[PDB]
Amino acid sequence: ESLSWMQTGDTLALSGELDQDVLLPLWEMREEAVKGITCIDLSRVSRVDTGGLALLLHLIDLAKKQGNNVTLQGVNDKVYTLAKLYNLPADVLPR
Amino acid sequence: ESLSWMQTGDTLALSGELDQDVLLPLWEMREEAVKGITCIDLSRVSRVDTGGLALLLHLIDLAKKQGNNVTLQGVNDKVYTLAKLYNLPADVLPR
Amino acid sequence: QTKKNEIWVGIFLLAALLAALFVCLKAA
Amino acid sequence: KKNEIWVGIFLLAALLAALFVCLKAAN
Amino acid sequence: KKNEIWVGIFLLAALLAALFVCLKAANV
Amino acid sequence: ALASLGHKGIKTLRTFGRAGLMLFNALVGKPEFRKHAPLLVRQLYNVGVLSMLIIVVSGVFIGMVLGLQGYLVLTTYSAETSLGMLVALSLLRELGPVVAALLFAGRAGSALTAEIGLMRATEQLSSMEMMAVDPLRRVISPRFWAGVISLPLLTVIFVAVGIWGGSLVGVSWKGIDSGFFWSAMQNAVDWRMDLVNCLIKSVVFAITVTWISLFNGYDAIPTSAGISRATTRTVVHSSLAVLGLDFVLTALMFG
Amino acid sequence: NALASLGHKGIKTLRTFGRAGLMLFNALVGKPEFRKHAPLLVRQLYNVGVLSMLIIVVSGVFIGMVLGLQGYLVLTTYSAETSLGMLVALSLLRELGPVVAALLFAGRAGSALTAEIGLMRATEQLSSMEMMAVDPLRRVISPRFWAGVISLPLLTVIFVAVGIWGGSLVGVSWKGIDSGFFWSAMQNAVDWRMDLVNCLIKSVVFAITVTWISLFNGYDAIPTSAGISRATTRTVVHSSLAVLGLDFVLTALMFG
Amino acid sequence: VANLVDMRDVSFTRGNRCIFDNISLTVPRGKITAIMGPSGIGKTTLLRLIGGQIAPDHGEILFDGENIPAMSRSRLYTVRKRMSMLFQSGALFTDMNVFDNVAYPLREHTQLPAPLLHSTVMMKLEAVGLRGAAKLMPSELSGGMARRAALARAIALEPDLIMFDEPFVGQDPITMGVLVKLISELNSALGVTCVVVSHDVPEVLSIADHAWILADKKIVAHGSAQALQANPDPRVRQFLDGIADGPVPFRYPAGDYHADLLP
Amino acid sequence: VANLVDMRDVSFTRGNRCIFDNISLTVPRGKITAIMGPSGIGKTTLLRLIGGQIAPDHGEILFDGENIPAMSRSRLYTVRKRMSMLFQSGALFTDMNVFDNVAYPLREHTQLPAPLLHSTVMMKLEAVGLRGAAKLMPSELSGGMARRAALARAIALEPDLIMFDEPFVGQDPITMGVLVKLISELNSALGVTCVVVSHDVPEVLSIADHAWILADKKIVAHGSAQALQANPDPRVRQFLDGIADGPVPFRYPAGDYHADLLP
Repeated sequence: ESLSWMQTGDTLALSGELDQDVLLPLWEMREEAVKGITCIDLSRVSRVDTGGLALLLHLIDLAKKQGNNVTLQGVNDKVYTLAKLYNLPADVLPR
Repeated sequence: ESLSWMQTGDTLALSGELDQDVLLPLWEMREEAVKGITCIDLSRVSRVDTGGLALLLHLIDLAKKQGNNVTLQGVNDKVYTLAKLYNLPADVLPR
Repeated sequence: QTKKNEIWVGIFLLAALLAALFVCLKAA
Repeated sequence: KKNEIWVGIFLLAALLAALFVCLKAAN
Repeated sequence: KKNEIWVGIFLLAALLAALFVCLKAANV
Repeated sequence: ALASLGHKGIKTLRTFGRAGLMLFNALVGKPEFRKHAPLLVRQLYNVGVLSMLIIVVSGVFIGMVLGLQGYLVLTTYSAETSLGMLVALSLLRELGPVVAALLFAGRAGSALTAEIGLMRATEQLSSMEMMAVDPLRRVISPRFWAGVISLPLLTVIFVAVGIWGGSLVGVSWKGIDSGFFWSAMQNAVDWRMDLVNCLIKSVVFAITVTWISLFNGYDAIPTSAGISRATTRTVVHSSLAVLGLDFVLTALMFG
Repeated sequence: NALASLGHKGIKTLRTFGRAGLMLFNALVGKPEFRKHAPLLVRQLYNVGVLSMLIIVVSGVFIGMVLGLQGYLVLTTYSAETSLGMLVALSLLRELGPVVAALLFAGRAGSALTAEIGLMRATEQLSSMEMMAVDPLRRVISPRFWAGVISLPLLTVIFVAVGIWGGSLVGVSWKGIDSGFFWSAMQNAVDWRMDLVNCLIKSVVFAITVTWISLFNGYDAIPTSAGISRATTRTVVHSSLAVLGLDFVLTALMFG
Repeated sequence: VANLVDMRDVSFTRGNRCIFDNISLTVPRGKITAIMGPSGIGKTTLLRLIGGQIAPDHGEILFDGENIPAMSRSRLYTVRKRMSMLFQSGALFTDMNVFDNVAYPLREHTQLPAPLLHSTVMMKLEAVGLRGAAKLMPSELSGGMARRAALARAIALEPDLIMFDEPFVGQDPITMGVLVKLISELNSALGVTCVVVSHDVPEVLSIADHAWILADKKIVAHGSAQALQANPDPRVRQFLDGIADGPVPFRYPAGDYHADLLP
Repeated sequence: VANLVDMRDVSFTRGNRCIFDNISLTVPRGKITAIMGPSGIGKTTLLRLIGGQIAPDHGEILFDGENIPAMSRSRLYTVRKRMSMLFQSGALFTDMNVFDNVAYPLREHTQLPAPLLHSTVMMKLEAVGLRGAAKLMPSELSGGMARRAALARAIALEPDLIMFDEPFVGQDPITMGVLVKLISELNSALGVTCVVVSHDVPEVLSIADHAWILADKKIVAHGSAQALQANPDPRVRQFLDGIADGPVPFRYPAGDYHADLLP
């Protein structure tokens, strides 16, 4: 029941769960939280519901709008099956 | 397209078809047409619809109310299957 | 459930007649 | 139907009393 | 369709003509 | 503006045409009334008898309100003995027929539309057509004649009850002399022509109200939402038609 | 037979009154009552008020005309035809205005609300709203109730101010009364604050009663399509009876 | 003739929406003839066309060799004593009990004495199986008992074409079995010609002798039950097995995804 | 706990009619659980009991170990964010398009920024398959698309118990297949716990993991799909195959025959 991001250079890393209650603390300052990164870590994230996927897609889009092509890392396979349920193309959510 | 009954002693015999248009000429005088009979012939009857079965049941009942137990004769098997559709007991329509 | 309708329509017509008589007798 | 009939008779008596109270106005 | 429209025009014409002869019998 | 205004105009003309066609096809017939008595009696029960309590209870109250508002005006000119004339004329001329028509459109003018729309929803009209029974002659004309026969009677009841309510207020409560009230009322205004005019405008209101009701119930979209849009339309259009026809008939029959 | 039937009907009427009271009470107790409810109340003012405006305007015109005719014919026998404006204005501001506005509002908008809520209850929209923790009494009953209460007095004001103009059309323009006498006689002599305030008071009472009866009958109807059409008629009937009864009571209280 | 009803190039459109586009089907005499298809396609209008309640735009509807839309009104009302619809809502008259509903056609068209009429109505109510409910109002009936009473009414005048209108829609397997047994044994005993317009394939194809799968405003395939349970066509096979995705798009036409996802 | 919903000796009667008489069923967590039975038995009340909309007369309804009828109103409204019904009529709000209907629970309970909310609603509408109809009013929708949009709405707040209320009733096999695929893949991906109260046996038993056949006001049998397709009991077997005549009388209770035939 906590969300805390700590980018180590160009590798943003999220922590704790990720759902509708804690989306705001990261969405308020999404830009500086995504500036100059190429690897969005998710290994330290336990649960990702639909709102978490929406935030992840918006972060990936905001990073793609800065040139650096984004690569995800440590993504739980539950996120992958829950995203394939929504039929997300490989363009918006790079596997 | 005609109904004409001619009882030969105690054996009533019907003729022609038997349906809703020609039920009245026999129902008007059902009593004298059934008085003192024990065998209702039907071999000279081509088609018998539901109204014909109703008239036959009422005639058999009126004859049973005079003692003489009624026996049908020359009954077309189509009458029998169309009566078994309506699930008529052997009490009212003696086979 | 039909003699009910008959007697009620009769009562309604009788009430209409009594009303018409009341008016036409307080009319002249 | 006992309490129902009692309530009905009480309502009839109350309606009669209301008619009598309206009769306290005039006639 | 055409017959319905024609009956409608005729009925509206008859209604407005009745109302017109009425109002001409009303003002004067 | 003109893009949709002409479409609306032709749609309204087609609606009037459908209404006229329904009426003409439901009224022409010689064997109409006989063998239909068990239908017309039931319809007189549904339309008339069930719509009698509202008429009586509203006539009492309108008579009382007329009595109060006429006494408070006539007591200034020492003419409170003409309260009977005032109440009787205001009921026999405008209030009686118009209010009876409005309450009839409310209670029995919407019930007919709802009933016929529901009969069209469960496909009872099509099922009646499938067995060679013309519905316009079997289900429309009994209701039409029930309404036409039943409104001018509810109007007479409404009048003869409002007059009595005005008598309650004026004679009993306020204290006017009953002799002056009734005698003043009967000789001065209750001529045959006032009653005849009341009945004439009541019959016209009956015709228009029951026609609008039957048509809106017969032309409604069968869905359970199109029926409720037809009951409200029935009430609205019938109130508007009643008031307009009332103004016209007043301008005709009273100079 | 009478004792059992009368007792059962009395108990059923007591139960209906209790359920209506509970519905209104639970619908009219809340903190966010008017904030965050602006679009709801605006849409409900449109469905109840604006759509029920053409009938009110036209009926006002026609009743003003009928009053003008039937007042001219009465006053012309005493040469008091110049008091026709006073007569029309007072008859509208006292009885015809509020009562007829309430009757037409219960017919047009009092039945639409009942039908709409009954249909909302038939399609299980109210149960589907309760199932997502959104109190329907606070979401669909309160906006419609406040829309009706806010929208009937305005319709009554429009109805009056239009019937007065219709009476002027009949008396001044057609019958030929002096316009100056008409207006001046009417304005100076009788339209004081008390005549108006009473019109608004009885209009607000009629609003409360009509919209409450309509909402309750729409909220208590049997969900079937034959229970809705049976609740619309009950709405119209009960609303007309309540309007006329409360009108008699309010007249007896405020005038004599 | 062997084709009791014989449509030929009939096309019907309401508004601007082409409901039927040049369809033509033949109903053999004495055999059940299903007309299946997707729901919402308006396949119940196909019965109102045979009933003459609405007229088509082209084509002809030959009933026993007699073109129906060209007939007059009296001739139509005379022919309609041979047809009988069965609407899915029963279409029972709510102001009279089941007995009066069943007796309405007899009491209207035939001159039968009251005892004979009562006996006939009781016989038919027993044939369907609702004789015990001969005094219940239509409101007190269930959803399947209403259709059974309406079927008892439909066989009153001894017709020769009973056009069923989705009789199995929304009912447990018990009532479906009861209805399919009734339809089968009525087609067997009375020799009537049924036309079952439904979309409950596993139950409808249990009786039908020549089905007509109707999709895409026209007729896609037709044949016996076996000739349909083995027809290798994408649309027909999808409709028959209930395959979710196929020639009918499982996904509503949407278009792009990124613009809707990231506006 | 493994039983998400756990009824125990619950009995509910309206009027004087005993609807349920001492029934007790357990809904496992993460698995579909059908509740079948004859139509008109009122088996949809079994869902309103779990939803707390109506209170039973005896017994207890344990939701995740918490007795529901004993809870307060605020606690009930807090728990109801975990359940989600799906009424057979869709129950869509007719005064707003599909997008607003799906966004209503999100826009009501969660504080999501407008872009995130739009993205989430579009994702869910794509999951169901109605993303192309995100602008249509509920009246412009078909009969199955309405239920699909209502299902998209039911999964908005990420619940853990979706109580379906006869989703397959009266629909062609195409829409039945679409709905059963959606239900199966939602139970698979999201891990929600479905409770399908229906009476369309051949489609319901295709997904259900532990069915509960409910007849005669009580529970007659229960088990897996195989344990029901092989249970030798007259009532259960009649209901499963759709046998017309059996322990449920095909003929309405009538009595004598001669007195009705010859009065």
